[PDB]
Amino acid sequence: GAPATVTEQGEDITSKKDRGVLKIVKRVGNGEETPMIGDKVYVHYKGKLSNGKKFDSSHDRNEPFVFSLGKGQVIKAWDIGVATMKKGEIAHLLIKPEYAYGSAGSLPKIPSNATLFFEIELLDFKGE
Ligand SMILES: COc1ccc(CC[C@H]2OC(=O)[C@@H]3CCCCN3C(=O)[C@@H](C3CCCCC3)c3cc(OC)c(OC)c(c3)OC[C@@H](O)[C@H](O)COc3cccc2c3)cc1OC
Repeated sequence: GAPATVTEQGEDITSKKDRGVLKIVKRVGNGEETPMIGDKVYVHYKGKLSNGKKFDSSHDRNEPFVFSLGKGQVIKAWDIGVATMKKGEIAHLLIKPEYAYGSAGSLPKIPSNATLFFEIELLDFKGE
């Protein structure tokens, strides 16, 4: 399924080329612009532990998930991954623990050393 496809086909978007954040594009976005650090971004998403024991969506609230890039609002993998996305893009990300919750984990949802999978749709972004 989607997580195994990212492992086999995903691009390594990390600087260190350690396969910590792997990406595939499921839908090409519009234009060329991608968001800057400090930009307010609006997404829909679905996330899961790569073994599927826990799941989370924005579609629960039926409202965008809003966060600002580079402000420490989200796991490091989201700052890296969303920064690469165009408006309208849908991407899949597979994330190693070093770019998410690490050895500490985050009880009760996230065990130590957890690989995460996300689908993210970048709806819009705006300047601070
Ligand atoms: C700067 O570093 C951080 C900043 C913030 C956080 C808090 C967690 C933060 O969630 C995330 O960063 C990612 C990406 C954005 C969407 C939510 N994320 C999750 O990891 C999900 C996971 C995904 C796999 C399946 C289980 C849920 C998430 C993790 C949560 O805690 C660890 C969590 O509880 C807070 C959560 C949703 O709740 C969703 C919703 O019920 C809350 O109302 C809003 O949650 C967040 C809101 C903002 C940021 C994050 C969570 C952690 C950070 O580093 C460890």
